[PDB]
Amino acid sequence: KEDSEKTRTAILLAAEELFLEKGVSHTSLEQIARAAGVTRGAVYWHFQNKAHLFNEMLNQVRLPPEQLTERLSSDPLRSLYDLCLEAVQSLLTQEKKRRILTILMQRCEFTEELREAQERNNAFVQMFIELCEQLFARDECRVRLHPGMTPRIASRALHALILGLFNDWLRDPRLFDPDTDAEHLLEPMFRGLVRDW
Amino acid sequence: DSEKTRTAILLAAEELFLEKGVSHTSLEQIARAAGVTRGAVYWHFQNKAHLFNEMLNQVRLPPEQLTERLSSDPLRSLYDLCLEAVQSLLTQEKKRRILTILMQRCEFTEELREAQERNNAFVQMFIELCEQLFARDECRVRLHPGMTPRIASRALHALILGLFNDWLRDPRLFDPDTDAEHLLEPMFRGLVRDW
Repeated sequence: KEDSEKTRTAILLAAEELFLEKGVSHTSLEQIARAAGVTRGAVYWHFQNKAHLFNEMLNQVRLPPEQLTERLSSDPLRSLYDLCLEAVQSLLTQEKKRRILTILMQRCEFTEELREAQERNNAFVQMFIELCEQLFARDECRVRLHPGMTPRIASRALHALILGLFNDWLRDPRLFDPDTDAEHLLEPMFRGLVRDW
Repeated sequence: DSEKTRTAILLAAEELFLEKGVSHTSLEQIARAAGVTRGAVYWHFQNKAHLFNEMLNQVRLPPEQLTERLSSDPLRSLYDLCLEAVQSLLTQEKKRRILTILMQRCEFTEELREAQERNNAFVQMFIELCEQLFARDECRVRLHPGMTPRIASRALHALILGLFNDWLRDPRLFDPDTDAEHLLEPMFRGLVRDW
């Protein structure tokens, strides 16, 4: 079904534009259908519900679990830094990601209607946090942490920072330059977590 | 008599925004839930965005109070302020409720432009004050090589914002009371020499 994947992408593209332009809650599957040049039934047929549609949209720009773990498993703690650095820098280099994350963080309310999308988002964040926790917990890495600083806290402090940077920059792109400022924005967190940084 | 009706409305709106999202909440529904006329809501708040703004103000610090706090050691003062900010996620239910609306229950479309602009303004203020604090000769010498006030204030804000955002999405991640010190530690240790 090639004919089928073509209508899927046409819908996601339309929905991306509309969600962005006017918010998820004010966007209906009926308006998406109409903008995609497609029947309301086709949208429902393909995506089942709005929450699921939004998911599928986010997946277009989430890293798969296997790829994360591969990169993190040479100093691991540098790999994590590099991953975080690239994450922040990609805000500029990938428009599609910038558009979709702007929807996620600026154009959408997590009411009952979007519960499925919230749960799967939590799950993905929980995964990243769990992998970092594990990384910091490894004997080779853990000895490098400052006194009283645990893997649990390290992973959460780090994630909050990345999240906050995304959130700040997407609310207001004037705050910094993801390209040239990413290294300096991340520096202090890594310097504060690890001794010999 | 007039302030009593104002708080009744903001309380109702807080409940509804939380329960069903801003977009799906109307001034009518707020009026109804507040036990008040549609006209009273419009009279007191004009429009949604302004209503939401007034709601946020119930829990934002005023500019004068921020500057007062930050102006023996102002770098410690900043830490303490940030620490209290995070810890208040638990100690003030009202703040938790309103910030959960701000970060989890609202979309910034044209309808809410007034609220977005004023929110930006408030974040810009905080960032500007920290930038200024780090820029002071006494504080600036304490920063590591290559670390500027511009970046310091932005790194720090992103952290606080991220912590709020993470915890409100998922309160299981950490305990604002006992974990705040440790979540903030590395940022301050990484920014300032003798921390």
